Amino acid sequence: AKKVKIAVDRNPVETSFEKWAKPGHFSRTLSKGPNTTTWIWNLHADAHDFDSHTSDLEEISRKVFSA
Amino acid sequence: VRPVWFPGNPPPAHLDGSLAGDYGFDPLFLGQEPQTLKWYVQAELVHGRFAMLGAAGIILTSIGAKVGLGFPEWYDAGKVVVEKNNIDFPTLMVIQFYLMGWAETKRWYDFKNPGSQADGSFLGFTEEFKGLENGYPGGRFFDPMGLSRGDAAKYQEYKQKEVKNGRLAMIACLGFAAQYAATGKGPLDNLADHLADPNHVNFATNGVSIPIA
Amino acid sequence: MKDFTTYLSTAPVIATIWFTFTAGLLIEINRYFPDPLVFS
Amino acid sequence: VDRSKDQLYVGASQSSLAYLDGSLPGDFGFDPLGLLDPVNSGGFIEPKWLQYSEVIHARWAMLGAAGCIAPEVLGAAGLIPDATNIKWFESGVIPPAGSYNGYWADPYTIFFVEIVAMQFAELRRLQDFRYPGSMGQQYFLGLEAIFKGSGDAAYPGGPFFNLFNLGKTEAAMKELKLKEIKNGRLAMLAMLGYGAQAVMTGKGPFQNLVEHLADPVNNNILTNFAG
Amino acid sequence: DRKLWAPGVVAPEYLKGDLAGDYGWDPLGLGADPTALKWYRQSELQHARWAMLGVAGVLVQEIVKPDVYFYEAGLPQNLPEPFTNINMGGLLAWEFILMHWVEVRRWQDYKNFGSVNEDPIFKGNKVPNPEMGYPGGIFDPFGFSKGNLKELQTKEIKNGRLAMIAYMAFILQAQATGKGPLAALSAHLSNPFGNNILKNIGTCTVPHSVDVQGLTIPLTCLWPGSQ
Amino acid sequence: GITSELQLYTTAIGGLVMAAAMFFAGWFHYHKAAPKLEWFQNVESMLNHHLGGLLGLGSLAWAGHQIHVSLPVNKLLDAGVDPKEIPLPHDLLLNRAIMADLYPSFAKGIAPFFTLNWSEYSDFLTFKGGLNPVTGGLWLSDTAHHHVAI
Ligand code: CLA
Ligand code: CLA
Ligand code: CLA
Ligand code: CLA
Ligand code: CLA
Ligand SMILES: CC(/C=C/C=C(C)/C=C/[C@@]12O[C@]1(C)C[C@@H](O)CC2(C)C)=C\C=C\C=C(C)\C=C\C=C(C)\C=C\[C@@]12O[C@]1(C)C[C@@H](O)CC2(C)C
Ligand SMILES: CC1=C[C@H](O)CC(C)(C)[C@H]1/C=C/C(C)=C/C=C/C(C)=C/C=C/C=C(C)/C=C/C=C(C)/C=C/C1=C(C)C[C@H](O)CC1(C)C
Repeated sequence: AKKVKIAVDRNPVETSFEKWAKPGHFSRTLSKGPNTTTWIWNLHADAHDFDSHTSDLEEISRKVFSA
Repeated sequence: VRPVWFPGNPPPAHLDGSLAGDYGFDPLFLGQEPQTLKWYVQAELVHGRFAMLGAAGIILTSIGAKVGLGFPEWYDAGKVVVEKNNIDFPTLMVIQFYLMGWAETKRWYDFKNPGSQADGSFLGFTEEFKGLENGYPGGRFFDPMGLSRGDAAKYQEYKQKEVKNGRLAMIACLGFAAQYAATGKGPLDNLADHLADPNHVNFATNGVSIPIA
Repeated sequence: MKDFTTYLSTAPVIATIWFTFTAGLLIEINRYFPDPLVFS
Repeated sequence: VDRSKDQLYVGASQSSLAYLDGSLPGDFGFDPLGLLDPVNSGGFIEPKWLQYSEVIHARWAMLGAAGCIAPEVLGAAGLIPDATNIKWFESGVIPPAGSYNGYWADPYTIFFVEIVAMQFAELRRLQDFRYPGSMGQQYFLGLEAIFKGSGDAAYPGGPFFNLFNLGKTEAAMKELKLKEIKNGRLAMLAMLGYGAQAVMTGKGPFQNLVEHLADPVNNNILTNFAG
Repeated sequence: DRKLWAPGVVAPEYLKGDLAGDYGWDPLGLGADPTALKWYRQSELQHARWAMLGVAGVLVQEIVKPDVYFYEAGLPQNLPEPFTNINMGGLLAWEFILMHWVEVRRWQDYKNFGSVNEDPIFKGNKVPNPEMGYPGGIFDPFGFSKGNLKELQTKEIKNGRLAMIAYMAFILQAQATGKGPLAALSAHLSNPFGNNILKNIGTCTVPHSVDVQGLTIPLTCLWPGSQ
Repeated sequence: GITSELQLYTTAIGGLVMAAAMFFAGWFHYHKAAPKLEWFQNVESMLNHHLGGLLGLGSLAWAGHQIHVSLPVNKLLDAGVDPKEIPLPHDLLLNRAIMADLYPSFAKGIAPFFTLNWSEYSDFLTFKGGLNPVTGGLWLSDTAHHHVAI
């Protein structure tokens, strides 16, 4: 039987403003930048759709917890 | 290896110790970009040199008031000067920005284009406005005694003294404003009161700084 | 710092600052020159 | 928990014995919530910080346990004037519970000295944990020669923190660390006792002991629920 | 192989017995810097030698003039008959001028050893100055230094360190009891149990200030004693 | 039981301190110590803590505030006492005599709770129902017993 215990990863994501200056970084489709105004709306509609940005359940859970 | 503001913490990469008063203190990384740092270095020196003049002027006149030579308090001097001497406040204010505007603008465009003020356009003067380093004009007008034109090692020592005394004066001026707001008295009235009873007359008992007390 | 100042140059942030400034200017003009209906 | 000395205390579990190998002082195998497991540890829940924190609590508690009862005992013996014979919670730490006027300054003047003094003492101690040996490098009026540490944050040692260089041998030092931790854990529980008894009774720790001895059956926690 | 300040301790690597009275005692490591050790050795000699004059002055003066309290001997009204009520400002003028000269002469010797050995007016007069802090020559007219100098230096520092502690005992005893060192000793002998530190430590007999020919001089005890 | 702007002001400051703590926790638990997937999947442990801890202790703690602060203050307010003449909440906490005046059962301390003489607390743990005729709201002694039971 798995023991219930605390388990974390140390320093998984570096704290940096680099991605603040790269709109759409979170998605493979949008990270390349706009060509039409539809990109702008798509940036906001997909911002919190965490599971559409990755398939790793651990990565999704961490985003949910901090959100 | 050099001493830093927070012993044990390595200094940031962009503070390499060449500048005077470099103690690796920039926790918000405000001067990370080299071009921004040059502008901030001059801003610190202009602030420090104005604060040193202000601290010495406030201290001297406060002494005169304390020993009863008739000087006003620094927070009352402005009103006393204009009324006593019949000076139009707006006229004095306009003259100040003419003279400061001329000196500041020339300083501004030497930062943007070093040595540009030494071409002779201003009354034919050339060398006195060339400048030596960022924030250190030098020359016969700004350094008449040529203390920057003698021993190089001595000159570097004076730079360390200037910025450190400048930072201390900036803190002192902040103290004058905070102490006047808290106590309503002059700087040397505060000093005299503290010396009379140090344990019971200090910021912890002024009724303002520690509201919960 | 370069990246942070780049973030402050994005469209929503610039729009926020510019409209805050433009609104402040219009509000302050009406504070000192109240009820303007015509030019005199 | 099993008091006294034992190979393992009551709460010891087969799970805790995987990482509690007895190397650390006071390792009696008691970690039912598994807070010292090294696997996937982080933050402040890690072996080094938790062991460092226990010693720090132990040392402050030992000063507190002796200091919170000393004025009452010496006051009873007449060695100090009755004016300074005061309960630990009426010295001014909790003004609503009572305060002592007679210090050379008001407690807020004294508190500012405490902040500045403790900031220096505490932040320098922190830097030796974060950067071992870093407090022996930068100039500190020549005192940096005694702040080198030893690589173990909880036991800096050196010419001052180990003034008489006790525990010269490994076996001797290991024995002393056990004695420090067991007295520290006893002191930590004593401080908790002082706090609960003050709330329950409103009297000092020494009065509680005197009254319990006078009539143990009629003076105890069970009879202190009522009034 | 010399005896150290405590048993089982290890002398610092920079204390090898070269200096007189070396017990390898430096808990704070202030002498680890070789330049600082030389300066601190000079100040130790100054404290040692001034303290010995202080103890001799207090003891001899108390015997010769028991009616005069050494703690208050500095007030002008208490000065001997020729100097009674002398202008304290004029008196300070002599001391400032004369001490500034001899202290700067001694100071320049530390800065550049052997550079101020010669009389500045009458050329040809010189002091051997074998070691810093030990001028000799005119300062050693009886020629005792022409012998076991190292032993004498040990005796000088040992008696000097004892006198430093002795004098501060006089100061604290004066503040607590208001009596001179010999008067305090007599009081203890008469009533050893009713007159000791256990009762006097809570009292500070020094006023908050005194008036000296129109100038108010603040005074303080060394602890927050009850005025 | 809040009676002064000072009490409101202090709560606002504490809210900002909590707000900063929440934002720190979010940064800390994403960038510094991020839980692993197995941590999230302890649904049994999460329910135990959210039932007994979040809801159970939260209700017990709030019942503690009601018994020691809300009830005494609202009892005096509904009696016409001026808000500034009502004892401050910490005075009620530290002076059992003042509480015993309002609720005599407080003269017996916590002994009735530990001896199972729970009927002693009927003066502040009630089952009135209906509404307080002065304020038009629920009896606060009923809500306090509600939160104890919850
Ligand atoms: C939803 C809330 C939540 C949850 C589920 C967690 C969960 C976790 N946190 Mg996080 N954390 C939170 C909020 C939360 N945190 C907040 C708001 C902060 C900011 C203050 C932090 C700051 C923080 C740090 C700095 C650390 C964690 C750590 C942890 C881990 C171990 C926690 C532990 O040992 O607790 C058991 C509890 C304790 C050891 C004692 C806590 C004592 C507190 C301060 C006082 C009592 C609080 C109580 C609820 C209310 C008292 C009221 C009254 C009586 C005064 C775990 C993954 C640790 C980690 O990453 O481990 C790997 C770690 O280092 N958290
Ligand atoms: C960390 C633990 C701790 C803390 C925070 C306190 C706090 C307090 N204690 Mg307690 N105490 C403690 C431990 C502690 N105690 C212990 C372990 C004991 C047993 C030994 C006692 C025994 C005790 C007694 C008997 C009394 C107190 C009292 C006090 C109060 C006044 C403190 C005071 O006047 O200091 C005064 C300051 C100092 C002692 C430090 C001196 C600082 C100067 C600047 C140093 C100068 C150094 C210089 C080189 C001279 C050296 C000379 C020397 C070589 C001869 C205060 C609430 C008093 C009280 O309750 O009064 C109502 C009181 O009477 N405590
Ligand atoms: C932890 C030690 C401690 C602390 C913090 C205090 C704190 C205080 N004492 Mg107390 N006191 C203590 C121990 C302590 N005392 C002891 C052991 C004795 C017996 C010698 C006394 C005797 C005493 C008296 C008679 C008076 C005070 C008073 C005071 C107040 C300071 C003013 C004063 O006159 O101090 C004087 C006290 C001292 C300088 C004692 C210093 C003790 C040091 C810090 C600890 C180490 C001592 C060491 C073991 C040697 C002891 C003597 C030796 C012969 C055995 C203050 C509340 C005064 C007060 O306000 O009374 C109402 C006061 O009148 N104390
Ligand atoms: C200053 C500290 C800091 C920095 C530099 C970063 C940096 C980063 N974070 Mg981290 N983070 C921080 C604090 C920080 N974080 C905090 C405080 C939290 C807790 C909430 C988190 C939680 C967190 C998560 C969960 C994630 C990141 C991620 C990221 C990356 C992308 C960030 C981005 O695009 O932001 C730009 C985004 C914004 C400016 C939106 C801000 C939203 C906040 C909550 C404020 C909204 C308030 C507003 C009033 C809402 C209503 C609006 C209405 C009035 C119109 C980047 C490496 C993402 C990543 O991909 O990491 C690898 C990611 O998934 N961070
Ligand atoms: C969570 C809810 C809660 C809380 C916090 C309290 C709290 C309190 N109640 Mg209340 N009460 C509650 C729920 C609660 N009650 C409920 C549900 C009921 C209905 C059954 C009652 C019924 C009730 C009655 C009838 C009475 C109280 C009383 C009290 C007070 C004294 C309790 C006592 O004797 O403790 C005994 C001891 C403890 C609780 C242990 C204290 C442990 C301390 C904090 C340890 C500190 C240790 C630490 C190391 C110290 C460091 C010090 C530092 C400076 C160094 C106290 C303010 C009594 C009172 O006087 O009220 C005014 C009282 O008569 N309560
Ligand atoms: C100079 C001195 C006294 C001088 C007294 C004089 C002139 C007195 C003159 C008069 O009295 C007369 C004759 C007659 C009176 O009518 C008038 C006056 C004017 C009053 C005392 C020094 C007294 C000096 C003392 C007590 C110094 C003690 C220092 C100690 C213990 C240091 C210890 C350590 O530093 C080490 C060595 C190593 C580190 O690692 C660890 C620590 C612990 C820090
Ligand atoms: C182990 C384990 C295991 C598993 O895994 C889990 C678990 C179970 C959770 C765990 C457990 C834990 C515990 C039990 C803990 C405890 C603690 C404590 C009690 C502390 C104290 C602690 C305590 C402390 C610090 C204290 C301190 C104190 C002090 C300083 C004091 C001081 C003072 C004095 C002198 C006097 C005056 O007049 C006042 C004052 C100022 C007040």
